[PDB]
Amino acid sequence: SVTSDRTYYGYGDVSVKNEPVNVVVSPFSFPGANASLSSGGQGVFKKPDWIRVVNQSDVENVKLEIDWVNANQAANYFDYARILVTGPNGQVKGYLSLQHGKAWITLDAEELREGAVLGAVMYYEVKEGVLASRLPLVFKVRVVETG
Amino acid sequence: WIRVVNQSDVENVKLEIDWVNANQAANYFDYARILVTGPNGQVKGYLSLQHGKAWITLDAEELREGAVLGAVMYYEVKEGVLASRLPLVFKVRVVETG
Amino acid sequence: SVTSDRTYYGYGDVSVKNEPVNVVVSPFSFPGANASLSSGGQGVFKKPDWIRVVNQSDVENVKLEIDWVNANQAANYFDYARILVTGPNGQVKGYLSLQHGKAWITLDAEELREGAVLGAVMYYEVKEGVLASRLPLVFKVRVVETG
Amino acid sequence: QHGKAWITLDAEELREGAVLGAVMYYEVKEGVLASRLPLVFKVRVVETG
Ligand SMILES: [Ca+2]
Ligand SMILES: [Ca+2]
Ligand SMILES: [Ca+2]
Ligand SMILES: [Ca+2]
Ligand SMILES: [Ca+2]
Ligand SMILES: [Ca+2]
Ligand SMILES: [Ca+2]
Ligand SMILES: [Ca+2]
Ligand SMILES: [Ca+2]
Repeated sequence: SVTSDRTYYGYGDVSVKNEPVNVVVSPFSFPGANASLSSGGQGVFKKPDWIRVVNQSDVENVKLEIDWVNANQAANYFDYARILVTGPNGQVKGYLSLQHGKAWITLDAEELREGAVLGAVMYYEVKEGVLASRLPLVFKVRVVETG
Repeated sequence: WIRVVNQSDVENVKLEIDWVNANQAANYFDYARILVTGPNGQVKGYLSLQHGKAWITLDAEELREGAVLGAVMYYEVKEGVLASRLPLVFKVRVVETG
Repeated sequence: SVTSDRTYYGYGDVSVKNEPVNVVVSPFSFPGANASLSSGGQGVFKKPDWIRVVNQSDVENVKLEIDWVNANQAANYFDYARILVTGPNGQVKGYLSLQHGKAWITLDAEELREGAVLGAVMYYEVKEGVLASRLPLVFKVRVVETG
Repeated sequence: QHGKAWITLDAEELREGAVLGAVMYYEVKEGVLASRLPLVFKVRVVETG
């Protein structure tokens, strides 16, 4: 007697909670301790553990764009400064300077699955006679493409 | 995921599976491909954000063993989107039975 | 009674996880230890194990483009500097200098399948009277074509 | 580019159990890194007898 409207349903939900990556920063105070940086000096500064990239259990491929924003200010203080981002396990995937300001370090399934540390190695020459204190160095980490 | 239980007489079933909120999930996903893992290994249905209709049909051998329809979903989340408990709703129409 | 829509399906997935190559760097500190580099001096410096190229189990053909970016800076310090990339197993596939800046070292199925080490041999003459410390030397490794 | 196949089986090939394997020749575009990419092929039975 009834003419059934023949429609039954099924459903499900998808939970996207976190962002793919956590860029834990441990900043560097490069004149260091028990050391000394003088005006006009030239040298190298090394920090083994600077940016730790922590991924979630699914993320396997990450493309990071590292960018130096205040480089035009440090141009008035340094004469050459070369930052090498000591990548995952000995590889060096990034190089920033006062002129070439963008890096594109990319990590894949082997480098993430062991804990990705990005140290810094800085080659510096202080412009002649410049005396400063607690100069800032700020790098923008953009996650451009993850998978 | 979808268990189709028939009565003792029904032998031929034509189901129209339809994804209604796909135009909403288009704002969240970049590609999403649902494969309706059919009765006993066959895959009779494929839905995506563009092609929205499936026509999975079961016959006398597949019903007489208990028809399970699993789902296999291939997904890529749009860049940077963070959500919680998003709904996915599929309309099951029985178009023709025999 | 039913008019079957005659379409069945088959499927599969392809997993591209890693990048073809890992350029493990072990940098060189060429004045070395128990040695000495003087101003105006002339000589040779050798490092047997400098860039180790580690491939995955499938990659067999690799074309690397080695490029010296800060050569125009070292031109103000050196008068001639010639880097020979001591290739896989005695072959020397690369030669960089202050003028000719690009190398195209390419490894094939025999050289990869034994562990590809790329040492450096540097022939140098320091410009007259120049005194420096911890000068940087940075080479860009581009993987142009793998197979 | 050429996306359609028309494989047809006759009385000898069916009567022994028809398996259809796949052999794939591939070159991955330069630098692309993916995971669990889908490959979906539509099987239409156009004419049976
Ligand atoms: Ca977070
Ligand atoms: Ca993505
Ligand atoms: Ca009946
Ligand atoms: Ca009917
Ligand atoms: Ca890698
Ligand atoms: Ca060879
Ligand atoms: Ca290739
Ligand atoms: Ca027929
Ligand atoms: Ca017949």
